[PDB]
Amino acid sequence: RLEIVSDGKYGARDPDTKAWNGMVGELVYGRADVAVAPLTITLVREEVIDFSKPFMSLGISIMIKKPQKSKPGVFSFLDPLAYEIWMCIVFAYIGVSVVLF
Amino acid sequence: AFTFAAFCYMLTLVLCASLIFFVIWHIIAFDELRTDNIERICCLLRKLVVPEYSIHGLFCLMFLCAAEWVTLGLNIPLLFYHLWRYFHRDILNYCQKESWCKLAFYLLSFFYYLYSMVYTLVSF
Amino acid sequence: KPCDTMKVGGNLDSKGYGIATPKGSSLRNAVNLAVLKLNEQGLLDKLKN
Amino acid sequence: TEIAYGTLEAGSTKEFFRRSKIAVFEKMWTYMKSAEPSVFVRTTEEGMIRVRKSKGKYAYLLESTMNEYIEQRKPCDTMKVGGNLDSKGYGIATPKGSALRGPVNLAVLKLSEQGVLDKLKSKWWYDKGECGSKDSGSKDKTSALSLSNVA
Amino acid sequence: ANLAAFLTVERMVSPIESAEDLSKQTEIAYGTLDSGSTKEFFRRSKIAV
Amino acid sequence: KWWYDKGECGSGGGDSKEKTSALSLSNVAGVFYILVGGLGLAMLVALIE
Amino acid sequence: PLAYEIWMCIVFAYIGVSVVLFLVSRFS
Ligand SMILES: O=c1[nH]c2cc(C(F)(F)F)c(N3CCOCC3)cc2n(CP(=O)(O)O)c1=O
Ligand SMILES: CCCCCCCCCCCCCC
Ligand SMILES: CCCCCCCCCC
Ligand SMILES: CCCCCCCC
Repeated sequence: RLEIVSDGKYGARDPDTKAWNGMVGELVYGRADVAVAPLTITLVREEVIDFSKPFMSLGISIMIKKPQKSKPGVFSFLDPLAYEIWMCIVFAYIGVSVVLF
Repeated sequence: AFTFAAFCYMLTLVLCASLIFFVIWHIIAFDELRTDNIERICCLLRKLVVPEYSIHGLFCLMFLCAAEWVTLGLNIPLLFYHLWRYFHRDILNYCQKESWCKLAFYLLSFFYYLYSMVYTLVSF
Repeated sequence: KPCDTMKVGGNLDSKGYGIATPKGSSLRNAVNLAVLKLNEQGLLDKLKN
Repeated sequence: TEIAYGTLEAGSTKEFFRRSKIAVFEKMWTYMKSAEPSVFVRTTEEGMIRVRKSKGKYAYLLESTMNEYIEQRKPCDTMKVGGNLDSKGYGIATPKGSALRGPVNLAVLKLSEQGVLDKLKSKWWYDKGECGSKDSGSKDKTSALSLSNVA
Repeated sequence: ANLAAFLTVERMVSPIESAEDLSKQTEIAYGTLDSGSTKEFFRRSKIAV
Repeated sequence: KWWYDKGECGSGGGDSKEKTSALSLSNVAGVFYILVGGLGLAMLVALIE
Repeated sequence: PLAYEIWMCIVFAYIGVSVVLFLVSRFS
């Protein structure tokens, strides 16, 4: 029969009193016979409780924000020159033309 | 988005508008002969029909490379009618009915490029 | 050498290399705890590096 | 140093970095120990939305299984990169000195050998993801210039 | 500009990234050991890939 | 450990620190001054001629 | 340096500009 632990934690040896908390506590004190759950195998736990072979391996991984597609703008070709340059070119274009006339 | 077929539908709007002026000028040429030198109006008609048929040849060629075969089917029967003009090379009432359908066909298909292009650009 | 090849893709199946111990021997209750201590201390990772 | 990486406020990861005598992990611990912004989150979900809101500025360090589930079974705006730093392992337990350890251990090794645990993992982590696997075939980075750049 | 950016820096990517990807392209002939753990594992495999 | 490890910045980290530099009129104004100077000189010799 | 989708767009834009210029130089 499957039942969830009331504490909702895995628990370890408390620093004040030598009492195991969580699922490992109910196992040592005889409150449970099997604890099938994600439980990291450590030294302090195995020293008091029995463990089986690891049914799943893991490790400390890195999680970063997924870079989006970054769709460039419609006028992306106007990036190498600033907006001030493009306008100054047009005003210099008409200025040279009027002077040439 | 930005696809090769979306750009082909954009060049059609600029080119099909020029085909509209040709079929309109043809009706004006037919109306002038109906009211009534005569070789001038007919020779000018021969110079106008050649670009109208060659421009439509690009419409059947641009969409062929654009993989838009659902639009090619709307232009193949138009190109097949051009073959009858080149194979054979009263007539006033026949040419009048053979020109009013051109204005309606070149306009109804013109609105397709005005809408099928939007069905691809904003659909990114 | 000459490092002309490389590894690509993740591990498909994950099995472990365990330290053997005779059945009737009483060394399992010691080697298990010792291996767990060495794994928690980060010594196996440094030895592999 | 442009991206600040943090871990759980009180967890096994913080205790591991505090006792890691590795030059690769030592410099990371001294950086995370002194930092003006918050480099430690109490709830793993609060750190998750912090990564999604940082947009390439906060790299959360969590376990592999929780990272793969939060990437697949959630709206995938973040991804997992790189291999595992350390090596751990789950496992079902049994009271000290009980007759339910031998046959139980043999059943775990039998299930892991017959390819059952790999099937159950691929079903609950990939076959039931939130955003799914959109375009499973990874689109190679085209070196050529796209059309939208000169549109 | 793009041709100058090409010859400046090179970015060679691997033709494959995982085992589930090469099983669909089927363009690279991959081989395993004759008799061992890999052959026995690929023999009795329930997954489709 | 006490001088280089406990440092605020890193030499190996900020090696390149390259960023996309968008050009502006701050460094291009050198050719605009000559452009107007050429027009003023051309209008001057035109009036003298 | 240019994707195959751009090379197909340049040729048809070239012929398009050419036929547009020819049509403009015809009404006159
Ligand atoms: O025995 C333990 N089992 C654990 C199992 C899990 C998981 F199964 F992944 F949920 C996690 N998480 C991984 C990342 O942080 C959020 C939850 C931590 C565990 N911890 C460390 P604690 O929760 O700080 O005690 C244990 O000590
Ligand atoms: C943008 C297109 C405008 C077309 C305007 C046409 C005006 C025609 C006036 C003369 C009509 C004569 C009919 C016999
Ligand atoms: C950036 C908005 C203004 C772009 C002007 C482009 C002008 C090109 C010809 C000088
Ligand atoms: C906002 C700038 C508009 C420029 C239009 C084209 C001028 C030659």
